[PDB]
Amino acid sequence: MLDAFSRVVVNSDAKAAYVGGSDLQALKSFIADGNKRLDAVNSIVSNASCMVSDAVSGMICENPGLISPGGNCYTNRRMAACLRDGEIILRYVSYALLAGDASVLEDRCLNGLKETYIALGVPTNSSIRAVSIMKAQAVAFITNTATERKMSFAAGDCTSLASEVASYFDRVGAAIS
Amino acid sequence: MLDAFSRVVVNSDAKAAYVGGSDLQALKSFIADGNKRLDAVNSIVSNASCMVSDAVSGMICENPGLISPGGNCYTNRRMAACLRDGEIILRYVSYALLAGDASVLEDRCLNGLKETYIALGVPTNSSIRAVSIMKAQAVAFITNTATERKMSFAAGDCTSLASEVASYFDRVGAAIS
Amino acid sequence: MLDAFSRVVVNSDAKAAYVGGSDLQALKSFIADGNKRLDAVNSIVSNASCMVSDAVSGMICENPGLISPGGNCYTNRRMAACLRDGEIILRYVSYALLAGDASVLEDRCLNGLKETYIALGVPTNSSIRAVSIMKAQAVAFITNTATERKMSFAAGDCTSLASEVASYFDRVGAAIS
Amino acid sequence: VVLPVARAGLAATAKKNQYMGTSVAPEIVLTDKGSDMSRKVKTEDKKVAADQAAAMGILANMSLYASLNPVKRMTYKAKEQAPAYVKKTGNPVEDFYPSSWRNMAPVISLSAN
Amino acid sequence: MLDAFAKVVAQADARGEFLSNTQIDALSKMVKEGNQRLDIVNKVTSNASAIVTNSARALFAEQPQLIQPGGNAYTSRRMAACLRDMEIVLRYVSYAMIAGDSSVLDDRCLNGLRETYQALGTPGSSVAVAIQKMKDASVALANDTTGTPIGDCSSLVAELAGYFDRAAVSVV
Amino acid sequence: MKTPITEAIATADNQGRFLSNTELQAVNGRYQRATASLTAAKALTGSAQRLITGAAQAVYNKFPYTTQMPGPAYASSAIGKAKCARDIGYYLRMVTYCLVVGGTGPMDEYLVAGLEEINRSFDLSPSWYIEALQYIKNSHGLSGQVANEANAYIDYAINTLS
Amino acid sequence: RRTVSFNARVARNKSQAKKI
Amino acid sequence: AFSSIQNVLTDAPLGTPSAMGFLDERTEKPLMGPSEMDELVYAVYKQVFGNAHIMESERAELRDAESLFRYLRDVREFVRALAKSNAYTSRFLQGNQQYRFFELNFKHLLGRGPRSLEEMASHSALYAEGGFEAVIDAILDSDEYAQEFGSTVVPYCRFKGEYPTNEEFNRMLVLKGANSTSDKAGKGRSKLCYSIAAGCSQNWLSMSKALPFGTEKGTGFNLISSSRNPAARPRIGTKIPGGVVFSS
Amino acid sequence: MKSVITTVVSAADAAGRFPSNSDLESIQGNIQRSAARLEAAEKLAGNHEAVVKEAGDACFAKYAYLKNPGEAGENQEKINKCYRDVDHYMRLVNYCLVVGGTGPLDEWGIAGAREVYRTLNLPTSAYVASIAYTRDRLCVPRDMSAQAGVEFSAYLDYLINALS
Ligand SMILES: C=CC1=C(C)[C@@H](Cc2[nH]c(/C=C3N=C(/C=C4\NC(=O)[C@H](C)[C@H]4CC)C(C)=C\3CCC(=O)O)c(CCC(=O)O)c2C)NC1=O
Ligand SMILES: C=CC1=C(C)[C@@H](Cc2[nH]c(/C=C3N=C(/C=C4\NC(=O)[C@H](C)[C@H]4CC)C(C)=C\3CCC(=O)O)c(CCC(=O)O)c2C)NC1=O
Ligand SMILES: C=CC1=C(C)[C@@H](Cc2[nH]c(/C=C3N=C(/C=C4\NC(=O)[C@H](C)[C@H]4CC)C(C)=C\3CCC(=O)O)c(CCC(=O)O)c2C)NC1=O
Ligand SMILES: C=CC1=C(C)[C@@H](Cc2[nH]c(/C=C3N=C(/C=C4\NC(=O)[C@H](C)[C@H]4CC)C(C)=C\3CCC(=O)O)c(CCC(=O)O)c2C)NC1=O
Ligand SMILES: C=CC1=C(C)[C@@H](Cc2[nH]c(/C=C3N=C(/C=C4\NC(=O)[C@H](C)[C@H]4CC)C(C)=C\3CCC(=O)O)c(CCC(=O)O)c2C)NC1=O
Ligand SMILES: C=CC1=C(C)[C@@H](Cc2[nH]c(/C=C3N=C(/C=C4\NC(=O)[C@H](C)[C@H]4CC)C(C)=C\3CCC(=O)O)c(CCC(=O)O)c2C)NC1=O
Ligand SMILES: C=CC1=C(C)[C@@H](Cc2[nH]c(/C=C3N=C(/C=C4\NC(=O)[C@H](C)[C@H]4CC)C(C)=C\3CCC(=O)O)c(CCC(=O)O)c2C)NC1=O
Ligand SMILES: C=CC1=C(C)[C@@H](Cc2[nH]c(/C=C3N=C(/C=C4\NC(=O)[C@H](C)[C@H]4CC)C(C)=C\3CCC(=O)O)c(CCC(=O)O)c2C)NC1=O
Ligand SMILES: C=CC1=C(C)[C@@H](Cc2[nH]c(/C=C3N=C(/C=C4\NC(=O)[C@H](C)[C@H]4CC)C(C)=C\3CCC(=O)O)c(CCC(=O)O)c2C)NC1=O
Ligand SMILES: C=CC1=C(C)[C@@H](Cc2[nH]c(/C=C3N=C(/C=C4\NC(=O)[C@H](C)[C@H]4CC)C(C)=C\3CCC(=O)O)c(CCC(=O)O)c2C)NC1=O
Ligand SMILES: C=CC1=C(C)[C@@H](Cc2[nH]c(/C=C3N=C(/C=C4\NC(=O)[C@H](C)[C@H]4CC)C(C)=C\3CCC(=O)O)c(CCC(=O)O)c2C)NC1=O
Ligand SMILES: C=CC1=C(C)[C@@H](Cc2[nH]c(/C=C3N=C(/C=C4\NC(=O)[C@H](C)[C@H]4CC)C(C)=C\3CCC(=O)O)c(CCC(=O)O)c2C)NC1=O
Ligand SMILES: C=CC1=C(C)[C@@H](Cc2[nH]c(/C=C3N=C(/C=C4\NC(=O)[C@H](C)[C@H]4CC)C(C)=C\3CCC(=O)O)c(CCC(=O)O)c2C)NC1=O
Ligand SMILES: CCC1=C(C)/C(=C/C2=NC(=C\c3[nH]c(/C=C4\NC(=O)[C@H](C)[C@H]4CC)c(C)c3CCC(=O)O)/C(CCC(=O)O)=C2C)NC1=O
Repeated sequence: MLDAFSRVVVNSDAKAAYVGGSDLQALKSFIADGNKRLDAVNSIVSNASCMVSDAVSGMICENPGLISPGGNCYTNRRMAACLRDGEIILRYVSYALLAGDASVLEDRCLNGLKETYIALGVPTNSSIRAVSIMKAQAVAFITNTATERKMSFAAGDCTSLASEVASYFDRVGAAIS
Repeated sequence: MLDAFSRVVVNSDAKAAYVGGSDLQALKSFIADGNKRLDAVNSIVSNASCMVSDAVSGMICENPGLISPGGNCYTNRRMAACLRDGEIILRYVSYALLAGDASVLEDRCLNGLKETYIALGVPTNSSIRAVSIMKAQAVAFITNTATERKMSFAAGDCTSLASEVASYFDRVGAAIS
Repeated sequence: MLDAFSRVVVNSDAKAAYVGGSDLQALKSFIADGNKRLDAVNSIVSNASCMVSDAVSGMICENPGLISPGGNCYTNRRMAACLRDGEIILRYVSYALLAGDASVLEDRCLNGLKETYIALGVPTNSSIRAVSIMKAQAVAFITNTATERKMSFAAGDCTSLASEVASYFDRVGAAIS
Repeated sequence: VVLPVARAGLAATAKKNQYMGTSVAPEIVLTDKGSDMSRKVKTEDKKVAADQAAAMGILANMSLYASLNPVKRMTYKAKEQAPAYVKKTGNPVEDFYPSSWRNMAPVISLSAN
Repeated sequence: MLDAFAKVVAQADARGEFLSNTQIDALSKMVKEGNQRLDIVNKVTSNASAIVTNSARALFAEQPQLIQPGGNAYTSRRMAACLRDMEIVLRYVSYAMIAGDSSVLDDRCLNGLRETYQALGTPGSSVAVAIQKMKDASVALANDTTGTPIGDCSSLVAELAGYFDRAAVSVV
Repeated sequence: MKTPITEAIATADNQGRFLSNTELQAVNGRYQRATASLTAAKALTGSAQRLITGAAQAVYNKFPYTTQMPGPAYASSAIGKAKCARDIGYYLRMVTYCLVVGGTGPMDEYLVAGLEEINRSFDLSPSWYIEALQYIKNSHGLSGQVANEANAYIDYAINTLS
Repeated sequence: RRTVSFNARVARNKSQAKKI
Repeated sequence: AFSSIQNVLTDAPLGTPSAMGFLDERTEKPLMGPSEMDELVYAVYKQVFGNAHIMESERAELRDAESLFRYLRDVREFVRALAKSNAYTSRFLQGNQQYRFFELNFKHLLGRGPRSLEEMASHSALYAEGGFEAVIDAILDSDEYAQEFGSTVVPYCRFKGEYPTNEEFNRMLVLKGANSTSDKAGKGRSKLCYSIAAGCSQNWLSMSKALPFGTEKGTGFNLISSSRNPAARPRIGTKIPGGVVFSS
Repeated sequence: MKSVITTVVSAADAAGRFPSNSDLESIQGNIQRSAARLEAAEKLAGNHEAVVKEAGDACFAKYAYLKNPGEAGENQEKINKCYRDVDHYMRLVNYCLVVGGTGPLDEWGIAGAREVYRTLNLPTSAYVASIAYTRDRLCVPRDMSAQAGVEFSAYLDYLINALS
């Protein structure tokens, strides 16, 4: 598990160089934005239970065959596991937003999720369709354009943290494809 | 409040600019298609009493628990207040279509509407459904594709007025959600 | 050669360039009234060590909270860093007076200046007060209305250059505002 | 999938100019001896330096300009500065009157202006 | 294979939606840039041999164990395969630049390049050093004019460097 | 997906080469044509409800047996009248996708691949859909090259049915 | 309960203007 | 203008018998008499003062304004005489902020809340040109006071149904409270001051305390946030036969 | 602001009424009169440097007492803040010709203006000397058309009567 600081040391260890100079000036501007990243992880963890129950319900309203007899989200034992399967994905994305590096997402959650879901009979078309709803919710909460709740932040721009959290959620959908 | 000409001069006041011939070609086509804007708003206010009662009773049709004991359109006291409210919403979006800017709908009608409804107990998912019926009633009178009531127009497209008024009806759902 | 006078600034190192006696004689007939403008920039830079010595001390003369314990022109070194940046502003204004435009000033001296002072906690409400003392010295030295020192000039009027060198000092004040 | 330190270090390098903190400035020198072939202007570039010693001719003189203001010691009141990390020994002739402030006193020497 | 225009059409068809007026306007901003995207790609492919060869020569001077006898790029078979692997990654980045979307990049270059090199024994740490050398050789080549109308292209050269960053974290 | 952008990339990938000026000129022709294509897509989207319900009536007036004859294949019931207008809206939606993308790639993938086997199975006649597509070609009201762009995908759908 | 044809302080005025 | 709460769930507004008694030439009014009189004076004292609970040695300084009220039967002149009193400025002007004094004049003399910052700043434009008596007589001699109350009835909080802004109903519900609620409980500190100058709205539990009995006081609150996000751009799509159209 | 459209929809809002036929008869007159006042708007937009140059020195020719010391036009920065405050007013006349109402004048340029010029000792007679100079400098078939001059001058002397 690497964070954003461990990545620039592994890259410098391959050539056996001391960290200094231009990549020390790229690191001082990563911490200048370090409060925006801390402001924005909090704006997702605070809304984490409504983000999941809206994404699972919105996957169901598009495909109501999942709640038919014989559907994958049919019984109460299987409905409670999709609500659990879908908030572990959101939990591991919030680790990657706090760390600033998608290493912990890629190996503790995504490595082998596709082979697991097509061994339990889980439709990977619908799992992509719930992950893409959680992507639209996380970009709305970070840019503070939710229609259901407006948070309080200092004034400024956080469109690079929205580009980063969309790349993590696109990678979840591409992995379980 | 503002209209479509006042919206341009408050954009230029942030730059202390002059409204010159680059900016004026949007306003020279607002007056060029200005006959069709008037031709579209008496297509709506000529049918406004039929539009409200169909949208409110069409919301009762898809949700019959609104008129059972414990619904919030139950008695004559509550049903006349729901019929009054859908006439107020249709009045303010006819002001906004006439001006060409959704300022007067957003500060007088929609500002603070979400807090009235969660204090009076008004269901907001079915209230969005009554607005979304009369959005579809409004785009059918403008493009003259209603099943009864063919009005007498002149020939051409009013397809940018029908989607301008569909965005004014979408702001009502975004403000009470 | 005026295009080569921007070459010595753009290299981010030291290069010296000059014009000859015959080259400046072509320059003062090319540009308008250039004998006044070389008299304008000589009147500033002959007194440039007194101008930043009076303005930074004039900033403390009405705001002695900067040298208060807890202020920003306290502990021995911040006063020396403030006197360096007062002299940085004076050489870019006097080069903008010499070149005739502010095109070397707003991109190479004021671009990024507002975000640097709020990162360091520099009080930007007092640095505009230190610029306006240097503006008040500059229009005295152009128009020879300086009370404690009178230079020797050829007769005529220089109020176009004094309005020009006042307007460059507002551009420093507009960027840090 | 993204590198946060690489694509924000590149975004901060093209927006921010390379020339701010280097403290260089065009120093103009005019030479004039009255004649026509004596009138060069030299707009060369120098890194200006923070002159440490002449700030004490400004920082101290303004610290005694504001010491003697009766109506700028009120409406401009200074904060409550703590003393240093000196330890109390027990004898008052070292605690209250230490060796750095032993026998020090201000002498005022007025003259013309 | 989706470009940037087809990325939003495919996402609309999964819900059965017409494209809205705020999505057509975001797509016409890509047509508006247009000529400046085509000069990012033209500058990269017209210096493609110098970008790869100068980044390989600098890679072996830093990790000389790769061309030692017994190394992973000893024996011309393995040396020539190392050079076309660098030109493969530079080819698909220039594909993903002209499309505006990284779909052709991580579907048919990067999808399974971490576990391709892992099965071969190729050090994927050293491959990522080679992507980073071709990265800044290309962004130093993108933001110079040299017979080009001067403007601001910094939002496009931040997109090109993000494709190189996407390939770098994917192989290790 | 067959776009002008992804036909250029697929041409260079089948040859194993970088994007030369043969492929940069093909992309540039899409950008020169995308002005008229993206205003045609806006004008057909805003006229959607007018063009769909008007072109369903053009089929019921030319083939009036399609409202009388019983059976699941005809627009004689509530569900057949609803499925006829749903199919005009599928054809109008794919034309707007083709105008945005710039080629006959969305409706090759989503609409025409397997359409002959569906019409023969469910007994739908392809002369019904040609008549509704001739109404949309004669009622969008576009002019100039904006009409030339919209018409070129409407009679691409006609040549696959006829 | 306001009964629109009504005033409040011109009612004060005209009882001390018809006497004048 | 139907208003399902007003004469249904509340009471009827109090006041004098009629306004035709002024045109009667042998009287001034239907003469109420001192049991029908003082129970109307109990409703002016409970409305101009809040529930201030004025004592016997504070009502003795208001002896002169009632003695004129039981001869000249105008209700508007009684309200004007009670707002220039010492007992109105020692409760609502003396230890309060300026927009706290202004927001209680809208409660005590109009039964509504202020609708704007532009309407609120014009009341401080009248403070500069005549003090607090210029604010009070301009409310009383307004057109809005004439076509709702007049000389006949007490100025009561009226549920109208057809408010000119929806936010005007919200600030009326924050200003009046329950019947066990006076208006000295904040230490100065105008309640509506942040929402007037910014343009936001009120809190749903503070409004639903002041609603009547029988009007769903509080339900409808989802357990997520209570206000709207102005920066959010949602996708709201309509089903047509073919697909889904996002007319945005 | 105040214009032809905001007049009729706030007259309709206070009555609780829909847009009637008299309200749509008004905005037909906004369509018919627009080609006049959008020609005077875009003529003043591309010529605003030379019409505030001539309006600025006609102020100081009539009132040369302002360049006495201690007065309003004392030094060159106070001359420069006089040419700026008449370029602000010709911006608002361009805003009023575009809107088609007196809205941008009386709440960006006239509201509060008597209070700030009384405190800061600026005379209003110098402000109306500049604006009345441009009203006579207009001539009928050269600088605009004959109907653009009636729109342009009517917004000029609405500003004059507000400062008088
Ligand atoms: C590290 C990350 C991580 C995960 C993602 C989950 C992955 C995961 N999910 C399930 C198990 C499941 N996961 C789902 C989820 C879904 N089915 C659907 O139809 C929806 C599309 C989707 C919800 C969004 C369901 C319904 C089951 C139950 C299957 C069963 O009961 O047999 C199981 C089986 C073992 C068990 O259930 O205990 C595992 C390992 N666990 C993890 O540790
Ligand atoms: C058929 C059933 C059905 C649903 C359940 C919803 C599901 C749903 N929610 C959102 C969209 C969203 N969902 C949320 C989440 C929340 N918003 C809040 O106010 C809360 C704090 C929180 C959980 C209650 C947010 C913040 C957005 C985007 C912006 C916004 O709505 O303000 C989107 C839009 C995705 C996109 O933009 O493409 C969809 C499809 N829609 C449906 O059609
Ligand atoms: C341990 C708990 C903990 C936190 C929760 C954060 C809280 C936090 N966020 C910011 C500070 C900030 N936060 C934002 C973020 C945003 N502003 C927006 O307009 C967007 C909607 C949103 C996401 C982009 C911005 C723009 C700043 C200003 C400072 C900066 O640019 O870094 C600051 C510094 C400014 C201040 O002191 O007020 C702090 C402490 N930090 C912490 O230590
Ligand atoms: C439960 C009971 C029940 C109803 C009351 C109706 C309610 C209703 N009406 C319309 C839809 C409509 N309603 C009208 C209104 C009118 N048409 C006229 O010619 C009159 C002038 C005017 C008053 C009757 C119009 C013009 C449309 C859309 C055009 C159309 O019907 O094709 C729609 C479609 C809106 C949508 O698609 O979302 C619905 C659901 N339907 C129901 O299921
Ligand atoms: C200018 C902006 C403006 C508005 C938007 C309305 C908003 C509004 N609606 C109601 C009041 C109400 N509104 C409704 C309406 C509804 N309940 C439902 O179930 C339906 C979904 C919906 C009808 C479409 C009902 C039922 C009440 C009465 C509640 C009750 O009796 O307790 C009230 C309370 C005032 C009163 O009635 O006395 C207000 C301010 N009025 C305005 O002045
Ligand atoms: C005072 C009240 C008042 C009105 C009610 C309107 C009335 C009106 N509408 C149009 C004129 C028109 N109206 C339409 C509109 C349509 N044709 C269609 O096929 C569509 C269904 C419909 C779209 C909404 C078109 C296309 C024109 C001609 C284009 C134009 O001249 O603007 C005209 C100009 C042509 C003429 O003079 O005959 C007038 C006067 N104007 C007014 O001043
Ligand atoms: C050519 C580019 C260039 C400039 C434009 C100036 C601007 C400038 N000033 C300082 C740095 C500083 N600037 C000040 C200045 C002041 N504090 C005050 O109270 C006064 C208002 C004001 C002086 C009059 C001080 C005190 C510091 C030092 C801050 C510190 O050391 O904590 C820095 C340091 C930031 C860093 O090194 O990372 C920079 C770039 N200097 C340059 O090199
Ligand atoms: C770099 C070297 C260099 C210079 C310093 C200037 C020096 C300079 N300026 C002027 C000449 C002049 N200098 C001024 C300037 C002024 N007069 C005033 O009243 C103001 C105080 C001041 C404006 C700042 C004027 C007005 C003239 C005469 C007009 C002209 O020749 O431009 C003259 C000719 C005087 C004479 O005939 O003896 C010279 C040598 N030129 C150069 O080549
Ligand atoms: C630079 C150093 C410096 C000084 C040493 C003092 C010296 C000094 N004192 C006064 C001036 C004065 N000095 C005194 C003081 C006194 N007279 C008495 O009768 C008392 C015995 C004694 C009190 C201690 C008085 C009363 C005046 C006149 C009032 C005044 O000018 O303020 C003056 C002004 C005289 C003039 O205008 O010509 C000067 C220069 N001031 C300075 O600026
Ligand atoms: C077939 C191959 C092919 C190309 C290479 C381009 C070539 C090209 N680029 C531009 C036009 C341009 N090219 C650039 C690009 C840049 N400016 C810079 O300073 C940066 C170095 C670089 C950023 C990437 C800019 C900025 C313009 C527009 C000029 C401007 O508006 O500033 C134009 C003129 C377009 C016009 O203005 O009408 C042409 C033909 N087009 C093609 O069809
Ligand atoms: C500020 C000016 C001001 C005044 C000067 C006094 C004057 C005054 N007194 C009364 C009113 C009265 N005044 C009296 C007083 C008397 N009757 C007698 O027989 C005794 C001789 C005498 C006591 C000394 C009585 C008994 C009434 C009430 C009459 C009634 O019951 O209707 C009224 C009528 C108001 C009312 O109906 O009560 C007025 C204006 N009050 C004022 O507000
Ligand atoms: C935006 C509004 C606007 C205006 C009002 C005019 C104002 C104006 N007029 C003139 C300039 C002029 N204007 C005129 C015209 C006339 N002089 C007379 O004596 C006759 C009465 C009248 C004929 C109609 C003449 C003859 C000149 C040149 C002489 C002069 O400076 O006045 C100039 C100088 C630049 C130029 O020549 O164009 C300007 C700015 N221009 C504008 O752009
Ligand atoms: C959008 C509308 C708009 C305006 C019109 C201006 C109005 C305006 N002008 C000035 C400010 C000033 N205005 C003048 C103006 C003049 N001196 C004269 O001799 C004549 C009376 C007049 C030139 C014709 C002067 C000299 C000052 C400086 C006064 C001062 O320093 O106090 C100020 C004071 C603050 C400042 O310095 O900026 C303001 C608010 N601002 C606006 O936002
Ligand atoms: C997105 C690409 C796409 C296309 C093109 C498409 C066509 C399509 N149209 C169908 C049916 C239909 N289509 C019609 C339409 C008509 N019949 C008439 O009488 C009218 C003249 C005409 C309308 C203009 C009817 C009535 C059916 C139902 C036939 C049946 O159920 O047997 C069916 C059978 C599915 C069903 O039973 O509903 C398909 C697959 N489906 C697709 O997914």
